[PDB]
Amino acid sequence: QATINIGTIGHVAHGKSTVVKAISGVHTVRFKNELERNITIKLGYANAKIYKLDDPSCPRPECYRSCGSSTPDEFPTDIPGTKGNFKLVRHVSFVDCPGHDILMATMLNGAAVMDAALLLIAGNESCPQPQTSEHLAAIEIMKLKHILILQNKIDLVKESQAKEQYEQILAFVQGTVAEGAPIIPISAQLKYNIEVVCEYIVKKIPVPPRDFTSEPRLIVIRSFDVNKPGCEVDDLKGGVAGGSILKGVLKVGQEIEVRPGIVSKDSEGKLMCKPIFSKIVSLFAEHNDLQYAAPGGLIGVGTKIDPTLCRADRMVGQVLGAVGALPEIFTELEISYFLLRRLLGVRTEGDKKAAKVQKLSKNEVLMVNIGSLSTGGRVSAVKADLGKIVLTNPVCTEVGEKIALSRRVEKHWRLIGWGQIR
Amino acid sequence: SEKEYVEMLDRLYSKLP
RNA sequence: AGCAGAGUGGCGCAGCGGAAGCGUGCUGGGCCCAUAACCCAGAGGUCGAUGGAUCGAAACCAUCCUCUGCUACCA
Repeated sequence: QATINIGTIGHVAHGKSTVVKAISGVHTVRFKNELERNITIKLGYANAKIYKLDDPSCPRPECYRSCGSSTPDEFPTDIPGTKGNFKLVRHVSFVDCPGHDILMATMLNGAAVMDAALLLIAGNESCPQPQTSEHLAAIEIMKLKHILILQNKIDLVKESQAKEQYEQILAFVQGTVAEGAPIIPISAQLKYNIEVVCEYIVKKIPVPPRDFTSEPRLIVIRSFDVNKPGCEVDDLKGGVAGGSILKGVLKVGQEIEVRPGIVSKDSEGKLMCKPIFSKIVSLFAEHNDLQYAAPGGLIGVGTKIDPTLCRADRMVGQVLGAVGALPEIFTELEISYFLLRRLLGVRTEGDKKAAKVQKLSKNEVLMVNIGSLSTGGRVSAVKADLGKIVLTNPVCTEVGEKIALSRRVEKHWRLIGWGQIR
Repeated sequence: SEKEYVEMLDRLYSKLP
């Protein structure tokens, strides 16, 4: 299954497929083929098995040696050991977030259900690069600090440039946790020092305490239909949710409720929403059958919902509770909030436009990323430490946790501040 | 912090031309 | 992946059991002192593939082949 969710976030032009296939062995993929124009801009999924020969390096199935195929310029070979079967240490899960700035709201959502991260830095561009800081800050807000910085694209980048970049990032982030996070330079054109990464992810990132006894909550981020185009009438199936569970052991045959709900017909107001109920058909993770779905892992829960809800990606950031979950489904919400004194996620060589942003004005639409949900809503009352927001589609608030608040600076939204629900 | 980096830098960059 | 379209001369592209068409270039010659437009002949044919029912498949039938498109992505 899975034990931890390590995320693979990283700004434009570092190469995703080479690094993702080295760590998991499962390709990051989704629509267009044209696998991506540059680096993956979709929310990729992948799981993997991490075993040892009693060595800090992680074998392949063929554990005698491993000859890469990253480049035919030279032969990159590494040796994990010699063969006689290897001991399974754990089953790991990844969360490949978008690597592009416009997709920030999606990157936030996907990130918010991980248990650790890997900041994929690229040495090609600017030294205190916008997105590195954006990522790091969001991570410390959500409730994580289990980060391993990875210098992913320094294959042709000289050692002065690459040294200056790690220095400037680590010096800018002087108020964000990063001093207890290692910085592992690797090759992505010769897959070198990959074996030492395997030692790091088992060290810096154990399994955090998971609450089995507590009531099941599944947060769905990806939508999958298994009926698909060309289905037969008596080959009928349910609709499958790619979600991570962050609380409770969800068992097979259990009934689960999707709690933001669907709005009642001919509503004259903003209420009323009614949750949808679906019975769990199957609990699939990796490529191995399971009867349980332990928390701390990203699992494909097939449920008895019908094709229309899974025919496109429409279940992004929905909260699912088993069953008749107590969590309130607000339509208008009381945010406590604070703002950054800089504009996060933007800053170029001329140092534009990380200038301090003006105060929020009422009746402006802002993206409130609450939980893994992403709703848009307008601010109806605006006091400094008390704003009232009215949301277009209702938000199930599992706990008052955190929020991330963004404002439409130009073409798309950009992160301005965070806070906590009251 | 930077020990992790420099150890692996002298591992990596010795194998470059 | 399933799905709407296509399979013809270089290109455009008629056509359907008793027929490889026509448009455009192609090349020669004529008219005229000569070219041009024009006219004539010349030149360009696995009609995807694999067969079957058949007195005969360019035509029926089934499959395979391809690009053109769809819910937009299918653990």
